[PDB]
Amino acid sequence: DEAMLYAPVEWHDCSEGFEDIRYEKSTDGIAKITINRPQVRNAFRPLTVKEMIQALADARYDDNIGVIILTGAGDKAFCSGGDQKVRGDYGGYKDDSGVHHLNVLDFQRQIRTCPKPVVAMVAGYSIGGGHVLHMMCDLTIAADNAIFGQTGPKVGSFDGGWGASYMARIVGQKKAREIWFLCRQYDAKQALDMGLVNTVVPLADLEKETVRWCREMLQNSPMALRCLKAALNADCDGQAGLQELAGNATMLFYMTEEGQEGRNAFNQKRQPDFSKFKRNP
Amino acid sequence: DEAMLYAPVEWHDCSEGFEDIRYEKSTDGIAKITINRPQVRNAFRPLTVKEMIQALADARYDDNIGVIILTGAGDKAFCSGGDQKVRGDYGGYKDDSGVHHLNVLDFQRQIRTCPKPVVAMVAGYSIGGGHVLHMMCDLTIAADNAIFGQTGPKVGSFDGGWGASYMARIVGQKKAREIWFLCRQYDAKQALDMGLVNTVVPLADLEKETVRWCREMLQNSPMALRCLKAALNADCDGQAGLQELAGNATMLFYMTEEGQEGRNAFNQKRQPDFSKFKRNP
Amino acid sequence: DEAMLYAPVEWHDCSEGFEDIRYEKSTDGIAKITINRPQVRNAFRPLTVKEMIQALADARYDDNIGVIILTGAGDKAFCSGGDQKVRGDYGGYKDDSGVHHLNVLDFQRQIRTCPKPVVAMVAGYSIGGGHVLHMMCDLTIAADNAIFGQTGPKVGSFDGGWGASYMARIVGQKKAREIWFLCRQYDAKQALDMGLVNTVVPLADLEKETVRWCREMLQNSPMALRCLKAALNADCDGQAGLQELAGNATMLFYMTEEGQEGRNAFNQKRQPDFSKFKRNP
Amino acid sequence: DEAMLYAPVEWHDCSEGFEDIRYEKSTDGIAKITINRPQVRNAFRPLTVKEMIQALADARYDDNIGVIILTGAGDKAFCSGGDQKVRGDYGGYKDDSGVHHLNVLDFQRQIRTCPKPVVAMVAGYSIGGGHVLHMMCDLTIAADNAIFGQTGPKVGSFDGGWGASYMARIVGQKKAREIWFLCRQYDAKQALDMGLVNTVVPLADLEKETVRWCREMLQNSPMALRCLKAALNADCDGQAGLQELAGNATMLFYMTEEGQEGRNAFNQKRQPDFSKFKRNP
Amino acid sequence: DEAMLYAPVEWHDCSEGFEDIRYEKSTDGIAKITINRPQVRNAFRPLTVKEMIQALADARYDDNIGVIILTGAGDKAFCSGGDQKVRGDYGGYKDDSGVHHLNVLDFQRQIRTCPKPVVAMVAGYSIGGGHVLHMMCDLTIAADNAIFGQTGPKVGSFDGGWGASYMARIVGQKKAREIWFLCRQYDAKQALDMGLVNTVVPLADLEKETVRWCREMLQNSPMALRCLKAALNADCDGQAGLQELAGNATMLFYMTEEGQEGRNAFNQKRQPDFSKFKRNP
Amino acid sequence: DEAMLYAPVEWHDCSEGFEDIRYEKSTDGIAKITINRPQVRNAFRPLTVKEMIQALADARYDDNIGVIILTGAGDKAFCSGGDQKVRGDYGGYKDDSGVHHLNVLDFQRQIRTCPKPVVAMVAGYSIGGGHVLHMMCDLTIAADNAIFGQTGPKVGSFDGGWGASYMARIVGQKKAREIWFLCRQYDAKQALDMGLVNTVVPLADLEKETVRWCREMLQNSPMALRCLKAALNADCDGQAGLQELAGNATMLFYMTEEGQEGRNAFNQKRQPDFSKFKRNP
Ligand SMILES: CC(C)(COP(=O)(O)OP(=O)(O)OC[C@H]1O[C@@H](n2cnc3c(N)ncnc32)[C@H](O)[C@@H]1OP(=O)(O)O)[C@@H](O)C(=O)NCCC(=O)NCCNC(=O)CCC(=O)c1ccccc1C(=O)O
Ligand SMILES: CC(C)(COP(=O)(O)OP(=O)(O)OC[C@H]1O[C@@H](n2cnc3c(N)ncnc32)[C@H](O)[C@@H]1OP(=O)(O)O)[C@@H](O)C(=O)NCCC(=O)NCCNC(=O)CCC(=O)c1ccccc1C(=O)O
Ligand SMILES: CC(C)(COP(=O)(O)OP(=O)(O)OC[C@H]1O[C@@H](n2cnc3c(N)ncnc32)[C@H](O)[C@@H]1OP(=O)(O)O)[C@@H](O)C(=O)NCCC(=O)NCCNC(=O)CCC(=O)c1ccccc1C(=O)O
Ligand SMILES: CC(C)(COP(=O)(O)OP(=O)(O)OC[C@H]1O[C@@H](n2cnc3c(N)ncnc32)[C@H](O)[C@@H]1OP(=O)(O)O)[C@@H](O)C(=O)NCCC(=O)NCCNC(=O)CCC(=O)c1ccccc1C(=O)O
Ligand SMILES: CC(C)(COP(=O)(O)OP(=O)(O)OC[C@H]1O[C@@H](n2cnc3c(N)ncnc32)[C@H](O)[C@@H]1OP(=O)(O)O)[C@@H](O)C(=O)NCCC(=O)NCCNC(=O)CCC(=O)c1ccccc1C(=O)O
Ligand SMILES: [Cl-]
Ligand SMILES: [Cl-]
Ligand SMILES: [Cl-]
Ligand SMILES: [Cl-]
Ligand SMILES: [Cl-]
Ligand SMILES: [Cl-]
Repeated sequence: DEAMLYAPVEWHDCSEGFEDIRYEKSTDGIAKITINRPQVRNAFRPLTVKEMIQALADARYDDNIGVIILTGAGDKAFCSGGDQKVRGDYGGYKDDSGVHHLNVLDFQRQIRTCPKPVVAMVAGYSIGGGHVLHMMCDLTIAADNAIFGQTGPKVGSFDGGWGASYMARIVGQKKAREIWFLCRQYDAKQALDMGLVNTVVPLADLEKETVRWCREMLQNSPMALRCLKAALNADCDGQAGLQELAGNATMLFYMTEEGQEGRNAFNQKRQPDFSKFKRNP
Repeated sequence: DEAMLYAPVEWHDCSEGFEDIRYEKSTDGIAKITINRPQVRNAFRPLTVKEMIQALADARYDDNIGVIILTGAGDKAFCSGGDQKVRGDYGGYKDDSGVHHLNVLDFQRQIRTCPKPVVAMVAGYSIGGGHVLHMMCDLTIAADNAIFGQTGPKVGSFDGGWGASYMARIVGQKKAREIWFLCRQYDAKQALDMGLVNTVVPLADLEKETVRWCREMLQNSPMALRCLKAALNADCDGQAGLQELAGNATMLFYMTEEGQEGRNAFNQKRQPDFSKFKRNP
Repeated sequence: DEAMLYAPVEWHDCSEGFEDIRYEKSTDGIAKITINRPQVRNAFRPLTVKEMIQALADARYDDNIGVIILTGAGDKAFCSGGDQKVRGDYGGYKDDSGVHHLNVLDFQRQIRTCPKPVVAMVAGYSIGGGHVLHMMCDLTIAADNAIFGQTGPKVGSFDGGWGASYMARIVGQKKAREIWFLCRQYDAKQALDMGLVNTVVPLADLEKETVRWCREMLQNSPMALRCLKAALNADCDGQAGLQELAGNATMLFYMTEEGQEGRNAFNQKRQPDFSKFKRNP
Repeated sequence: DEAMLYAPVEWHDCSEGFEDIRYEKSTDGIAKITINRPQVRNAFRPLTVKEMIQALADARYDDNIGVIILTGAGDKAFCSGGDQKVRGDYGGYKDDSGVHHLNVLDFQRQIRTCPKPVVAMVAGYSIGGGHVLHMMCDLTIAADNAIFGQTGPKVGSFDGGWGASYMARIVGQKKAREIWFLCRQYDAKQALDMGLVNTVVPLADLEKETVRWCREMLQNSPMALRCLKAALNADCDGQAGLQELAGNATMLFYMTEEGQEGRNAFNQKRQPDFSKFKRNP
Repeated sequence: DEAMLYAPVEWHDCSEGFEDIRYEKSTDGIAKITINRPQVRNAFRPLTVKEMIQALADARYDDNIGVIILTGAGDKAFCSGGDQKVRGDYGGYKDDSGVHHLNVLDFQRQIRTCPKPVVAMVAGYSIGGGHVLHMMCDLTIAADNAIFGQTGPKVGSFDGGWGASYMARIVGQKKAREIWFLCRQYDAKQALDMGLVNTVVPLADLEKETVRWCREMLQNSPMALRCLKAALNADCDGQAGLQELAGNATMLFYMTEEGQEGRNAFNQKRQPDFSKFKRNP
Repeated sequence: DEAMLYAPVEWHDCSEGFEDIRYEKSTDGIAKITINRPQVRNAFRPLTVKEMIQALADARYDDNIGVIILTGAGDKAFCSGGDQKVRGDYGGYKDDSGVHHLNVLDFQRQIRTCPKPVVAMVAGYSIGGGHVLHMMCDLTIAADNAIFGQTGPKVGSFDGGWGASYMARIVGQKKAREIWFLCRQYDAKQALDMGLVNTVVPLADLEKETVRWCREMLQNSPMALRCLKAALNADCDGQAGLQELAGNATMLFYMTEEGQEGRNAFNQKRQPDFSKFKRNP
C-alpha cells in the first residue's frame, strides 16, 4: 500500500528543554531523535548524549510509539562521534561542571535493550563514535551522499566493544579489521555492498523512504518484534542477551492462565493447581 | 506435605518390547527408565541406548508424565558406560549387524532437550559413559554406596563434549581436570562435597527420596520448569540453547491473543490488526 | 568431470507409508526428501514433520547415502512454514488427536546434527518456517524463481532460535534484522547478493545443478565432511557443538592402536600399556 | 587494621522524595540502598524499583562513594521479590497509572554495569526476584538467620536470564537446577556451603561485618576494581561484557600521551605523530 | 598522500640462517616474510613453519616494525598448505629426524596474538593450510591472478579450528560450508565478492598496493591498533580473547598515575593512597 | 600400586644456561620447572618468564616427558607474581636493555596449549601473577603452609584475562569477585574448600604426593589426556579452544586409512577413492 507508506508525515515537536537535540513524534507512531549540532558535524558532547538518553527513554515508555529514528540535523552529517573539543585528559569528555564522561556507552546499551526497532537515518557523515551509533541501530537507511568510517587509530581512540565485535557481525572479520586499521572513508555504495547499511536512497527521498520502512514495521506485531530483537542480540551478548530473551518469555508467561494461576494461588493463600494445564510435548 | 511426598508409589510396567531396559510409570506422573544389564554393571550396548531413547521419547509425549527417573538395575551399578565387549575397531560399538554406533550421543541430546526434568537415581557405580549420563540428568540423587568417576584415559576413550565442558559447569575446572586426568573413583561424600550430586541418602531410602524429589517438582508449573531447563541449558549450548529457550517463548506467544490475531488474519485472508494490543515498556 | 557430474540421475522411490512427503534415493548416494503438500504451498503440519524426521533418520543410517536433498513438490514452493490451518491456541499445531506440536524444532536439530551434508533445493517460495528450513540446510541451491523471507511479525510468530542467530551468521546482523522486522520478500538475486543462498540457476536446471553439487561432495572424504560440519556448528552451538566435534574425535580415537589398547587391556583383564605410542608434540 | 575496619559507621540520609526505599551515605564512601516495605517482606512494586534505580544512579555519579550496599529494612527480609498484589495479567506489574512493568530487569543491568562494587547485606528472606537481586550483587554478606530460594515454578514465574545462567556460574549447574526446579528454602549454612554467599555472620554483626568488607574494598584502586568487575562480567555477557571491558580500556587510553596526541592533532588540524611512542612487544 | 604511499620501498635482507623462507625489513617499518619453496607451490614443511615462527617473533620484538607482510615467492603461489610429500602416518608432518609435527597450529596462534597487523599478500594459489594462513592474517590484498580454496575433504584432512569457525566469521556460514564441503577453487573476483579478501589489484601492482595499505596503518596509533586487533579477536576466542584484550588494558593501566601509585607504595613499603584519583562515572 | 606411586624420584639437572630457574627431568617422565628467586619470594622478571617458556617448550618436545611440575624454590613461596622492582612506567617490566614486557601472557598461553598436563606444586605464597600461574596449571597440589590470593587492586594491577574469567570457572563468580575485590589471603584449607586447589598435604609430603599424582597420569593415554585438556579449554576459549580440539581431531584423522588415502592419492597423482571406507551413522 504505497499510498499509506508514502503518505505525508506530520511531526509534532517534543523538544522542550533540550539544547543539543530535537525530539519529534509522528501521529502514526514514529519518534525521531535528531542530533542538532551541525556546526561540529553533529558530534556529541556529554549533554548531547544525556539528552538522547532521555529522549529514547521517553520513546520507550510512550505506548503510542512503535519505532524510533535517530538522525543528525542537516544534510552534511549524521554524527561525527565524540566532541574532541571537550575531550579531557583524565578519562573522558568534560561537561560544564568538569566531570569526565563516557556516557555514549549508556546510550549504546539503551539502543540495544530498546524493545522497539531503532533506525539510523544517515545523511552525509557517520564517522567514528557516530559510526558506531548507526551500527547499533537495528537498521540503517543511507542517503546516496552518506559517508561511513572509523577514525580511532588516527585520533587516539578506539571502540573495542560493540564498535568492534558487533561490526564484525555485520560486515565480517576481514572488512572489520580494514575499517578499523586503515580508517578510510566509504561511500554509500561501498557500505551497501559490504552489508553495513540496509539500503541506499537519493538524499531527497531519505525521510520519505525511512518513514516507509518504519511504517512497514508499525504494521507488524510489536511483541514479535521485541522478541526477535532480543533473540538477535542474544547471538552476541551472552547472559545479557539471555536476560532480554528470557525476560520477554516471562512477560508472555505472565499473560497465560498457567502463569496467572501461580499468582492467584499466592494471593488467595492456597496451593497452586497446575493440573488443569496440559503438558505440551 | 511429608505424608504426600513419602506415600507409597505404584509402578505400572511399560516394558513391552524392551530387552536391555525396564520402563515403568507411576499413576502420579513419574516415568522410570531402568538399565537392566546388571551382569555387566549396566553397561550400554547400542540396543540398550536405542531402547532408552524410545522410552524417553514415550515419556516426553505422555502428558501424564512430568518427571523421568533414570537408574540401573540392582544396587551395584547405575551404569558402567559403553559395553567394551562390543566396542569395534571402526569407530564405535558393534550391533549384531556389524554397524558401529556411538548412539549414546543421541541419548545425551535427548535428555538435554527433554522439556521435563530428568533425575539420575544412582546406586553403586556411575562410571565412564555411565558417569556422563548421570551428569547429563538435571539432578542426581545418590545412595551412600554410590561411586563416581571417568575411565577414558585408562580404557582408550574420552568424552570431550558435555562429558568435559558440562562437568566443568558442575564441579569447576580444577576438579574436572582431576576427574578426567587421573581417573580416580570418588565416593558419595566426595561427590556431594564437590557439587557432583544433589544429595546422598542411605541406600535403602534411595527410591523413597528420589520419588520425594520428583513429587516436589510435580507440584510445580510444568511450563515454568521447561522454560528454566532451557534457560539453564542456554548458558552452555549457544545457538542450540537459544533454539530451546526461544522455542518456549514461541509456544507462549502462540497462547496470546496477539499471536493468535496473526494466524486468524492469515486464515481469514485479511490484514492483521495488532494496533489493539498495548505495547509494554 | 562434467560428463559424470551431469549424468542422468536414477531415483528409486522409498515413499511407501508416507502421506505428506516423498522420499527417494539415487544409485550413486543421494537421498531426496520432498514435501508433498503443493495445495498449501508445502506448509508442514505435524504429520509432515514426523515423516521428514523418519526419512532423514533413514538416510542417516543408510551407509550408501552420502548427501541429502530437501525440497518441495512442484515449482511454486519449497515450503511456506507451519500450516496455519491447523495451528491451535494452546502453543502449537494440532494433530488429528488434538495434541499441540512444535515438532519442526526436532527436525531443525536433526538436520543440524546429521553427519551428512544436507542441501536445500529451492524452487519458488521458501517462506517463514520454510525459510528457516532452507537456512538450516548446509547449502542452498536456488532457482531463478525462488522467493525468500520471514512472516513471523505479520502472522503472529517468531523463530528466535536458529531462525534468528543462525540467520545472522549467514547474512549479517543488519540484514537479519531487516528480514525479520519488515517481513519483505526477496528474490533469488537479492538472496544470492546477501549470501543467503549458495547459487542461483535457471529453474529448468535446478535438480541438474543440485545433483552436480551433491556429486562433488560424494567424491570427498565422508569423515572429513562430518568433522567439518560439526566444526562449523561448533562456532555457533556452544557445548552442543563441542559434543558434535569431540564426538567425532572419539570416533577417530577408537580407530587408533592407542585407543584400542585401552579397550584390549580392559577386555583382557590387564593394565594398559601406552608406552609403545610415541607422544607427538 | 581492625580498629579502622570496625570503627562505628555514621549514616547520613539522602532519601528525599523516596516512598518505598531509604537511601543513605556513610562519611567514608559507602552508599546504602534499603528496600523499605517490611510489611510485605520488602517485595518490590514498580515504584520501588524505579526508586532503587534512581538511588543507584546517584551512587554511581557520586565520586565520594566507592561501594554500594543493597539491603532490606528489618531483620525478617532482604526482599521477597515482585509484589504479587500488583502483578497484572498483561505481562507485568501495574503502577498507579495502569502501566505493566518488568523494570527489575533495568535494575539488574544497572547493578551489573555499575563500576563500583555492590554488596548484598542479607538478613532473613532473600526469595524469588529478591534472591536474583542478591545474586546480581558482586558479593553477599549473610546473617545467620538468612534464608534463600526461588519460587517461580510455584508462583507462576521464572527468571531465565541472569537468574538462571548467572546462578549456575555461582553454584554450578546441578545446584542451580535443584534450586529452580524444587523451589526449596536454603538456610545460611546451606548457602555458604554451595558458594551462594561469601560469608555468614551472626545477625547482630551483619552491618559491622558488611561495613568491614566495604572498607577493605575502599582501600583499593577504584580503577582496578572497575576493570576487574567488567572482566568478570565479560566471562558471562559476550559482547555486552566486551563493551564494559573495552570501555575501560578506552578510558585508560585517553589518559595516555599517545591517545592525547591523537586528540590534539585533530583539534590542531594537523597529522598526528605517533612515531615518538615506542612500540611495546 | 599518494606520493608518500606509493614511494619506493627500501628492503633490507634479514634471511641469514633461513633455508625455506626469506625475511626482509623496510626502513619505514614493514617486515616481510616470504615462503620460498616455489617448486612445491610454497607448501610448508615443519622447518618452514619453524622459520616463519622465528621471523614473526623477530618482527614482534623489533620496535621499528609496525606491520608484517606474509607472502609467497614468485607469482604462482602464496602457499599450497602442508607439504604432502612429508606428511606421515603418525598424526603429522615428519621432520628430518622423524618427529611428526602440526606446528602450523603454533604459527596460527602467533599471527592471532601478534600486536601488529599482519597482511597476506596473495599472488596465485592460496590453498588448503595456505588458505587458512591468509584468512588468519588481519587483511588480505589479492592479485587479480589469485586463486582461493580448501582441499581437506579431497586430500584427507580438515582444519576444524580457525580454518572453519573463523572462515565463517569472514564469509558467512553458507559460503563456509560450500568452500569446505565441495573444495572448489575461487578466483579473485569471487573472493572479493564474498568478503574473503579486502581488495583485488593488478598482479604487477600487488606489492605497491600492499605497501600502500601498510603505510596507511603505519600512520596510525600502534596502541589503538593492538587494542582493536585484540577486541576483534575477543569476539571469537572466548577467554583467550579476553586475555589479549584485558592484557592491553593492564598495559595501559601501568602507564597511569593510579596504577603506578600501587607499585610505588609496594616498593616504598608503605600503604597505597588511591584517594587522590577521582572516580569516574 | 602405592609402591610404584611412592617410589623414590631421581631428578636429573637440565638447568644449564638458566639464571632464574631450575629445570630437571625424572627418569620416569616428569619435567620440573622451579622458579629460583627465593630472595624476592620467587617473583618473576622478564628473564625469568623467558626461561620458563624455554623450559616448557623443551618439556613439550621431549617425547620422554608426560607431565610437567611448576614450582618455586624453597618452602616460603611458589611465586609472588611480577617483580615490582623492575616494573616500569611504560606498560610493562623492564629488562636490562630497557624494553618493557608483559611476557607472562605468553607463558600463560603456553601452559594452556601444552598437550601434557601441568601441575602446580605450591609451598607457601602463591600470590598475584603467581596466583594466576597456579590457576593456569591443570592441577594444583598444595602444602598445608600454602597461601593464596590476588593483590592487583592494592598494588596497581589486574589480570582481567584468564586471571579473572578462568578463576570464576574454578571457584565461581561470588568467590572470584571476593578474591579480586578485597585482596585477602587464603590458607590451604580455604583454598581446598572453595575448589581452588585439588588437594592439601603436609609440607614434608608435598613433592612425594605431587609425584604420585603425576605418575597416576603417566599411566594413562597421552592422546586421551591431550584431547581432554583441549576439550576442557574449549569450554572457555571459544575459537582458540576449537583450534586445539579440532587440531587433535586432525592428528587422529591423519592416523586413519581414510585420511591417509587422501594423502596417497595426491602423492600418486590420482583421484582418491574413499568408497572403501564405510559411512558410520
Ligand atoms: C564399573 C567397575 C568399576 C565395577 O567394578 P566391579 O569390580 O564391581 O565389577 P567387575 O569386577 O569389573 O565385574 C563386572 C562384570 O561386568 C563387566 N563390565 C563392567 N563394565 C563393563 C563395560 N563398561 N563394558 C563391558 N563389560 C563391563 C566386567 O568385565 C564383568 O564381566 P565378566 O567379564 O566377569 O563376565 C568395573 O566393572 C569397571 O571399571 N568397568 C569399566 C568402566 C569403563 O571403563 N567404561 C567405559 C568407559 N568409556 C565409555 O563409557 C565410552 C564413553 C565415551 O567416552 C563416549 C564419548 C563420545 C561418544 C561416545 C562415547 C561412547 O563410547 O559411548
Ligand atoms: C507463501 C505465499 C507467500 C505464496 O503466496 P501465493 O500467492 O502463491 O499463494 P496463496 O494464494 O497465498 O496460497 C496458496 C494456498 O496455500 C495456502 N497456504 C500457503 N501457505 C500456508 C501456510 N503456511 N499455512 C496454511 N496454508 C497456507 C493458502 O491458504 C492457499 O490455500 P487456500 O486457503 O486458498 O485453500 C503465501 O501463501 C503465504 O504467505 N503463506 C504463509 C506464509 C506464512 O506466514 N507461514 C507461517 C510462517 N510462520 C511459521 O512457519 C512458524 C515458524 C516458527 O516461528 C516456529 C518457531 C519455533 C518453533 C516452531 C515454529 C513453528 O510454528 O513451526
Ligand atoms: C517471603 C516469605 C517466604 C516469608 O514468609 P513469612 O511467613 O515470614 O511472611 P508472610 O506472612 O508469608 O508474609 C508477610 C506479608 O508480606 C506479604 N508478602 C510477602 N511476599 C510478598 C510478595 N512477593 N508479594 C506480595 N506480598 C508479599 C504476605 O502476603 C503478607 O501480607 P499479608 O497478606 O499478611 O497482608 C513469604 O512471604 C513468601 O513466600 N512470599 C512470596 C515470595 C515469592 O513467591 N515472590 C515471587 C517470586 N517471583 C518474582 O519475584 C518474579 C521475579 C521474576 O521471575 C522476573 C523475571 C524476569 C523479569 C521480571 C521478573 C519479576 O516479576 O520481577
Ligand atoms: C596448489 C595447486 C592447485 C596448484 O596446482 P598447479 O597445477 O599450478 O601445480 P602442480 O602441477 O599441481 O604442482 C606443482 C608442484 O608442487 C607440488 N605441490 C603443490 N602443492 C603441494 C603440497 N601442498 N604438498 C606437496 N607438494 C605440493 C606438486 O606435487 C608439483 O610437484 P611435483 O610432484 O610435480 O614435483 C596444486 O599443486 C595442489 O592442489 N596442491 C595441493 C593443495 C593441497 O591439497 N594442500 C594440502 C591441503 N591440506 C593441508 O594443508 C593440511 C592443513 C590442515 O588442515 C591442518 C589442520 C590442523 C592442523 C594442521 C594442519 C596441517 O596439515 O598443516
Ligand atoms: C608474597 C608476600 C605476601 C610474602 O610476604 P612475606 O612477609 O613473607 O615476604 P616479604 O618480607 O614481604 O618479602 C620478601 C622479599 O621479597 C620481596 N618481594 C616479594 N614479592 C615481590 C614482588 N612480587 N616483586 C618485587 N619484590 C617482591 C620483598 O620486597 C622482600 O624484599 P626486600 O626488598 O625487603 O629485600 C609479600 O612479599 C607480597 O605481598 N609481595 C607482593 C605480591 C604482589 O603484589 N605481586 C604483584 C601482583 N601483581 C602482578 O603479579 C602483576 C600480574 C598481572 O596482573 C598481569 C596481568 C596481565 C599481564 C601481565 C601482568 C604482569 O604484571 O605480569
Ligand atoms: Cl572511531
Ligand atoms: Cl570415561
Ligand atoms: Cl516466520
Ligand atoms: Cl523466583
Ligand atoms: Cl584444506
Ligand atoms: Cl594480582
